[PDB]
Amino acid sequence: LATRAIPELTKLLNDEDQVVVNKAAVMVHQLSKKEASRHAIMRSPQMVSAIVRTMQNTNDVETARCTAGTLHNLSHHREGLLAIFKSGGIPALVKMLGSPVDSVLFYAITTLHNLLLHQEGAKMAVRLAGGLQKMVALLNKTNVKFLAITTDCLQILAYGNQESKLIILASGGPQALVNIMRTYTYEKLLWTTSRVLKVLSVCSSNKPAIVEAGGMQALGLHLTDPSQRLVQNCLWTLRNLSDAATKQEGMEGLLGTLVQLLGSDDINVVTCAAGILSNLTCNNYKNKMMVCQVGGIEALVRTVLRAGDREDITEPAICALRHLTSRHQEAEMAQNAVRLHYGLPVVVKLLHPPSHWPLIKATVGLIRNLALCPANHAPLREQGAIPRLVQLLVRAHQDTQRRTSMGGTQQQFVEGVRMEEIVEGCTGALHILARDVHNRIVIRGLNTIPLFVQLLYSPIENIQRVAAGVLCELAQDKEAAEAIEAEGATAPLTELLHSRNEGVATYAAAVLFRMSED
Amino acid sequence: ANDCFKAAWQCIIWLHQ
Amino acid sequence: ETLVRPKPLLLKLLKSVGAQKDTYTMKEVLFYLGQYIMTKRLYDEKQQHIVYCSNDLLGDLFGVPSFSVKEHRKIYTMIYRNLVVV
Ligand SMILES: *CC(=O)Nc1ccc(NC(=O)C*)cc1
Repeated sequence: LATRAIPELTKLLNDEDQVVVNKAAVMVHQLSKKEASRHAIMRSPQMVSAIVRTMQNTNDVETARCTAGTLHNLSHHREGLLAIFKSGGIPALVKMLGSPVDSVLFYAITTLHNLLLHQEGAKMAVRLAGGLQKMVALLNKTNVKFLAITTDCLQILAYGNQESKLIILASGGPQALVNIMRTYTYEKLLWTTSRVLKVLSVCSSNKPAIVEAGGMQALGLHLTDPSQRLVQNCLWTLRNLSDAATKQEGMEGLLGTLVQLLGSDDINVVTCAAGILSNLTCNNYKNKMMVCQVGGIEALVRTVLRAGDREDITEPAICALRHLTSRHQEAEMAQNAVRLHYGLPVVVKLLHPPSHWPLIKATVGLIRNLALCPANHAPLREQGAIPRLVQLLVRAHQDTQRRTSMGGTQQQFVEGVRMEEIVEGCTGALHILARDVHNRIVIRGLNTIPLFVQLLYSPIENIQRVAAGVLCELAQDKEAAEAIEAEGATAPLTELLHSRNEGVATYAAAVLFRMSED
Repeated sequence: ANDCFKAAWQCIIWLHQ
Repeated sequence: ETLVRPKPLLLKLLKSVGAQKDTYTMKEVLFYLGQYIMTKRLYDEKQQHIVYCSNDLLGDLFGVPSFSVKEHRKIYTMIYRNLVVV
């Protein structure tokens, strides 16, 4: 087509008469409509260098719409973006994210959105021009599709850049991004807003502020929405963002939704569902109540059955069961429902190989909770719990007894289990199982008493608690009492009766009560 | 004549159940 | 916590030391019962870890003429048959 008028127009926008400028940009936006004349403006950096100035320095409305509208018509074409960038448009477009009119924002927030993706360098120049602050401030617009572009721009800038993740936090971010998920219904916006909340979660600086505003309770609203691209992102967020949600309510519906997700054909959902319940039941009293009231035992026991040896599923599942079976009103039922739903045999099998150690650390801790309700004393002995709990206790001692290593004794994690914890739990579990008399013949018969006595010197105050307690539960029978009184115990227990915690000044005194008396 | 009994029960009550 | 409602063949024991309620925590039952043995003098003041109850109310509730102080479980289960838990 034709150019032959751009230098004529190059100076006409710079005319000091702010009325001719309106009568000048009125055709530039119109002449930018065709693909032909569009290439002319792009090849004239003297022309675009005047449109940018007329944007950041105008009092009219049609000029601001025609200018920022022209810059949008260039964004679809490649070399029309570099001209905007080499003319210093980014500091000007970010400005108009402040002036209040809707006609320019769809033209500005889009011209930035294309500039963030299809041209490099903008992801840095926008952060320097203070773009994140003006972008979060315009999250309260009544439009929904406009927010799908605005929230997506936040995802591009805060991706893997903890400088940007901290800016959105300081400028009131999480508390506003929740009132977007909690309100609107557009899938594209909710998919992006959840996609933003996740890369804000891994940074342990936004984790409480999202919880504090009300993120969990609102993200669970859309757990039933069809599009799976939105479902797992919400689950992925909660899993990373449930670490600091242990102390608030309103989750009443959130827990009666993850339980149903345990019976889903998607393994990557159950893994991101039991891990949530494992963290959301570590300290709260009434959270454990709500799980046991939605039938959470039966549904969670079945998960381990079909999980098999996949420890990534059983590790949070056993930890979740350990929480429900301890210290709350619904205790006698939570410890009973595992039996009635045929969960006792499989739990004992997890003690045996090939189960790794962090899962076993949680399973040997589950037995001490399952053994509170005395209706589980016989089935545990029937499934071979005593001879297997002793085996794990034997190695745990015959491995931390390798104090002979380098000058100072190297203690080795890596595997994740501090081997003093398996002794702290096994001898803590046997302390409960040694109430039923038939166990006290097996525990005795397995030649274990002269081993608790050597544990009784361990400087750990949690070993003495259970070792000097499991011996008290063995001290009833004289067949085991005056036998303990030979293999030590007479002297090491003599001055456990002045250790600090009043749980060891007793027990250790309860063993001496029956022994060398009459 | 009455202390070795009292100190025994307030240890059997320790364990609850 | 834990609340149990005893059977009235037990309540006579607690109603003798000054009990007033009809249901009790296990801490209270083990308290009123320990006061009965101390008041009625049932221990053997020689070596005091033995309780006698040949022809006494405990000798009817429990069933054993002489039980030890720390036999735990039997005592725990001996008390757990004259009550009905609520
Ligand atoms: C818990 C415990 O066993 N306390 C206890 C019981 C008995 C005695 N012996 C005497 O009182 C004579 C000491 C402590």
